[PDB]
Amino acid sequence: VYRNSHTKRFSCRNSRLKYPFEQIWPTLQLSEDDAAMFRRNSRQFVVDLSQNITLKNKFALNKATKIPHQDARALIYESNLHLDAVGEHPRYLKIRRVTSQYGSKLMNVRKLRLLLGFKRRNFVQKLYEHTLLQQGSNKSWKVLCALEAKMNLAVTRMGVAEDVLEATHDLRQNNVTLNGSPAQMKHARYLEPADVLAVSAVSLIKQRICKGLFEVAPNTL
Amino acid sequence: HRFRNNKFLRLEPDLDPKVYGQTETLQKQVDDNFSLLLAKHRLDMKAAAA
Amino acid sequence: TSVKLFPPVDASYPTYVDFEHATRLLDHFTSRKRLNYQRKMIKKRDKFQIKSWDHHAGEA
Amino acid sequence: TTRRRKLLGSRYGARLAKKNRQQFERARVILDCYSDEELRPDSPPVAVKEVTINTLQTMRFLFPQTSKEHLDIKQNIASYKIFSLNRELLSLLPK
Amino acid sequence: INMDQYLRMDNQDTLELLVQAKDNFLKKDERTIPIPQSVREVMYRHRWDKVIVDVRRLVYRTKNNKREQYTAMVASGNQKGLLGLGMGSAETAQLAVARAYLDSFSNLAAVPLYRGHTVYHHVEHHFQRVKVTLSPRTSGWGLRCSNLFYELCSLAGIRDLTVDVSGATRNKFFVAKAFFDALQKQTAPHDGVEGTGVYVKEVVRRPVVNLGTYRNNGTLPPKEYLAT
Amino acid sequence: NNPEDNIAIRNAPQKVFQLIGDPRSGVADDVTHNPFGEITVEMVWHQLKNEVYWYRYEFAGQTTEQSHRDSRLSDYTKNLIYLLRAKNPRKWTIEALAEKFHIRKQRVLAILALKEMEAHKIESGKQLQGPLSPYGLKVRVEDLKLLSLDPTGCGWVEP
Ligand SMILES: [K+]
Ligand SMILES: [Mg+2]
Repeated sequence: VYRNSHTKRFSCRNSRLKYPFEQIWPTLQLSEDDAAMFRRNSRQFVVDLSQNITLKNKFALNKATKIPHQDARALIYESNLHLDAVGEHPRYLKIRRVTSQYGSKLMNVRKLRLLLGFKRRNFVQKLYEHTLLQQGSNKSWKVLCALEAKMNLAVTRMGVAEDVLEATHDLRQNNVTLNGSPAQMKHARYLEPADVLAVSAVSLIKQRICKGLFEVAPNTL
Repeated sequence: HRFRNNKFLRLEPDLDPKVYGQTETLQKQVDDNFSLLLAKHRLDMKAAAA
Repeated sequence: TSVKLFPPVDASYPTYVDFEHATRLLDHFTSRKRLNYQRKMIKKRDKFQIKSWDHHAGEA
Repeated sequence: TTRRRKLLGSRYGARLAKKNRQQFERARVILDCYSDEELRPDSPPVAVKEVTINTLQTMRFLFPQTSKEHLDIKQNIASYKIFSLNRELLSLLPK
Repeated sequence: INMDQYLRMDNQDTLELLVQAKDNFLKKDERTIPIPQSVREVMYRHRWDKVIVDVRRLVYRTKNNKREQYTAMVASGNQKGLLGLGMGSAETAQLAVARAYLDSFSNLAAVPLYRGHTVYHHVEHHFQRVKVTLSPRTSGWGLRCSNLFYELCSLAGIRDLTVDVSGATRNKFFVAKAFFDALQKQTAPHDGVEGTGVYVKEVVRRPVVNLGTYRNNGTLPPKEYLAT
Repeated sequence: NNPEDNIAIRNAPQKVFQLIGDPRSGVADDVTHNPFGEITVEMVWHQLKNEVYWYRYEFAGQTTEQSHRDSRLSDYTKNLIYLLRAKNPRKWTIEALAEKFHIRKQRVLAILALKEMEAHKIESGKQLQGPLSPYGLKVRVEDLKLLSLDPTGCGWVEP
């Protein structure tokens, strides 16, 4: 599978956006043309107001700062005739059908695979089955906890890797230890609230961070 | 004061960290302070002795 | 060096994730065989027990 | 073809006890190892006398104001540091 | 593109935009937007969502050709405790959907819910040649229902429930109507409480499952029943 | 202990007692809404050069405020916790330190472990070498006094 969909540029696809793709890698450098393509999902033109508005402005118009996590879907992908689509005749407003769920559900499962570092689907399925047996009342939060308990994602949170993909390579090279020794079942285990992570390749990681921030370091000491 | 910009009356500019290194620059600053104190003892001894 | 403290109370990701849509699809492919094995092993966590070594068919 | 030596790990406390026993004993008291009955060591606890800290941020990063409050904090740290150096020097000056 | 202007627009106050948008919407005629003015005012207090239920095509034959007519149903509701169904007919599918969407705002109704996430008790309703059942679940359990009812639950705000529908379900207008009527047959603890002379107190009691479920999972029920 | 300058007091448990009916003839608990909160999401950042959006999920977003302060305590505060524990373990228990600095007990113990490891490195001679040597301070527990902001306004007094 030497496909373009396995590269960062085209990793994520969303059919409900004006530009079908979506950018999720915070360290990817885009060209001028690529940035223009992605920018079409951020700016929209309003007829009556005769202005361009952004996605952030749309949230402010709806008075949305902290909302139930299931309600953000209706804001990102839908439009309203009284706030953001004023002046458009109702005949030309887009309303979804019950037949679009499958595309959305498949897309979200693809996102979980991408965040974990291009994992296989069976990997995600077993992760979901694991949470079904653990104690807890809210199913949604149990899934979130499982993602955080993964070792490679935790290494990314520490701030020593550019992204999850780089963190995974570090584990294969044993650049990070668990409780003083290299981890066992590092790709399959979950971290516990008392685990300790340390860097064993100190020289390598220090060079990585210094080079990354060399240009943003001040010239006066 | 004629030396408006050179407030500290320095003879050489501070080393650039991006070229000589942060550690080298810090050591240079420490050496500069010691030189000023040493130069003060230098002048007094010469004046007293000669 | 880093230390974990407790189950997370907040999290941030560089994208919006719809957990309900993800789990609704995954609820269609669940295996009762795999779940039953996990249930049995939860009751046999202690190796130093007589009841953990009875006669049964299969792995558990 | 790797020249990197194989790494077999060990817990931090395990290595410390073999390198510096005094530091290991001090850490146990600080980390509250004598409160739980199950984990309480048999050896009696040792009293803590001296500790070491890093003050780089508190001196050059955290207190920029010109008020007396910020100046006093920096002066006290500087004065205490000089006392520590002088005590070490006095131990060596005598012939 | 000018990045400085892009940044300025992104981080801006939207009060001016809100005032202009509200004035334009409220000043439109009743032909293009037949929503009553009173409803328009409330539209700025909540966030709304809509979905198409079904579209049907009817054919009428004549001497020479056939006349096609479309009918659609659209459901809309604010995220918490508001839901309405609208029906519209037009010569084209696009027009029928638009008329149904506008008609939904004239049919908004309140939906009673226990704590705003589930139902008060078990409900069984018989709309003509359709049967719908609703079963309450503990908070956070999730939704177990068909795709159509999943969309309807999102609009009303229902978070935990089990729905089962059977019978003649070919016509989706009846299925949606049956679901709407079932929600309106609930009873609340505060209905005429003044005539009881008691204090109706909420209590915490875990629900149970049947004996077979315990046996298959190899688990036990609450100790209050196992006492022997 | 005023809500204006005490975020902790603002983020405090709420005692809920709501009723519907007539207290003289009949009442019932109000169970028409959820006043205990739910999981929320919020957009935090937008990078205009790469078109990247950041979303933050909070378990108790509707009943808490400024939760980001707990994990971003200054280095001065952490050193103060380390010194207080060493000075008097009998009075400065994990419970007392957690209450003093408005953090959890797990965070208090984790901070102590990391500071202890750093101290060993400094004593061993692995950190703060060369020009930065003067910033490694050895402190005797006896020679330590904690000042208080008793006088209104600027000024710290010994007692
Ligand atoms: K796959
Ligand atoms: Mg069925």
